Amino acid sequence: MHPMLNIAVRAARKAGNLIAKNYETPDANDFVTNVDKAAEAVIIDTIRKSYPQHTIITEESGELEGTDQDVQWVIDPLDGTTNFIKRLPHFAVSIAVRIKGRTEVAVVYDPMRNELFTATRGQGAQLNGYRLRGSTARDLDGTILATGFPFKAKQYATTYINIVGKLFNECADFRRTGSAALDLAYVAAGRVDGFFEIGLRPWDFAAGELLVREAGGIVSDFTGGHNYMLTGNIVAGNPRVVKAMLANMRDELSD
Amino acid sequence: AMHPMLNIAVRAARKAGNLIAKNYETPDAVEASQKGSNDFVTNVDKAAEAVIIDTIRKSYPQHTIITEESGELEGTDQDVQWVIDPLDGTTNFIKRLPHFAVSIAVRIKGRTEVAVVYDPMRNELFTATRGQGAQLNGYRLRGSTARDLDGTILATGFPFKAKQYATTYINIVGKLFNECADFRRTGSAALDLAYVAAGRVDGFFEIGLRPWDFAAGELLVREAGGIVSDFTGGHNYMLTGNIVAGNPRVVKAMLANMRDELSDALK
Amino acid sequence: EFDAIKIALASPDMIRSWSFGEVKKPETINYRTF
Ligand SMILES: [Mg+2]
Ligand SMILES: [Mg+2]
Repeated sequence: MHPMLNIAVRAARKAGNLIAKNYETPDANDFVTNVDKAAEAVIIDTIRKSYPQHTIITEESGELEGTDQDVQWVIDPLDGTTNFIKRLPHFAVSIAVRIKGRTEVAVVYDPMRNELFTATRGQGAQLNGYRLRGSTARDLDGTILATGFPFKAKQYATTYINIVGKLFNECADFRRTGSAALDLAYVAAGRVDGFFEIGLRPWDFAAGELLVREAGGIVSDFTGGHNYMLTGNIVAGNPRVVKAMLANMRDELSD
Repeated sequence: AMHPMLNIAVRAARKAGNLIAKNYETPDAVEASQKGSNDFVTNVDKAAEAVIIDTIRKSYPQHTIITEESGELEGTDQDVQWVIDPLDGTTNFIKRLPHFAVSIAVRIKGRTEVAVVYDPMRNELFTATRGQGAQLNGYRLRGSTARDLDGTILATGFPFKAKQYATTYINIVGKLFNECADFRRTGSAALDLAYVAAGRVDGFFEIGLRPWDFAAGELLVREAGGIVSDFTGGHNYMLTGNIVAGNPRVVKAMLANMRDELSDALK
Repeated sequence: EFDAIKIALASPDMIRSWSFGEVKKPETINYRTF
């Protein structure tokens, strides 16, 4: 399980170097698609150096299939592109190594803050040399919830709003960064207790769900099942906050 | 050259930021010490405050200082005030989330004269002085170029200390979410204002802010081409803790959008 | 692009927003060095 993660972090580092080195140029969505494509190119071409047969799933061209269909590689060289558009330095590359339909390795890497969270079954979730723990919460008092708004699917918003409302009457505060993968990485390092999102897509949160799970946490769809892999209505965290949040959010189900 | 008070303030901010960063890597020493309704004041806040005050007293033993902790320490020359937040978003620090900043502003005769905010993690230093403008590590700051509500990113803070208005706020939130593009919720009004100055957010609004938090950002956005106002265009914000700011056209659109949803308590 | 020309007074806030600083001294150019 070492060499897979080895190639993973290699491609991650090269992609982050490219993204940052480019980010040092001025401007005031052409450029972001340009750099997204260039990062994907460097990523995949560095990949084909080893196992040019695993099936890559990007976020743009569906599933770039391969001849060794035992391993899928979920890729997003940029998440929450809005950030890189508007100069806000919060974005990370997300690589996920999945097998047989489930995921085994995951690496999220923020170039700006130079953070790098690795995760794999059993061997845990590390931050450049840290046995992560998740948060320590057991309730929804003095807690933080990394939220997310449907900036493409505003129809839920209303009931979503209701959730927010009720959540605000229960929790302590909210966050919003736009990089769902970074929200997941933050709940992995316990930087924020609970995470939830309405209608996400596997290419982004594939690595992040593996992160939060490996860090002693658990994920779920809005209705407690596991159709999140196809529905992306994520709710994740350590079981304590997950219960404390689901108990109050399920009663407003609309998906 | 450079503005003198600005220079001494940025020295103070550098020292304070270095202290905060140095303590950020030992979460076993900084504990959670709550003050009000989820406004922690850890000992590290006290240490940074003392460091800043000491560094100032060297060059102005006579200037009255204001601080959320020590209230108002009078000085023999109280025509000029030093407003400080040694830490903004104490919650973001206790969760060890690496997004916070120290804020130092100097008012002269009531009108804010200079302001600085410092994020040690990303190592970003938003400086601003009236009559010279705003700088981010050497780059001028002209805010967002937005002129509508579409594609606009709105930074905001929630009244998680004045939750009575929650519904109201949430109400307007919904309204906003019908026109804007996306929200941002970072947890430090100073840094949010700074981002407004850097155009990294197309605008900002908040309810229930202490007078010692926007004083370091309102001048920032002002000399950053943006504008601030209360929820109605007046100037009672300095007392209502209700701020709305951004580039002028976006501020106009936001005010015209919010004026209806507004609960008449804030008016 | 546009299709109309809006026009109205400007608040001092607006004017200051247009500004890039506050000129203080009337003097224009050094003569010993232009
Ligand atoms: Mg992406
Ligand atoms: Mg403070």
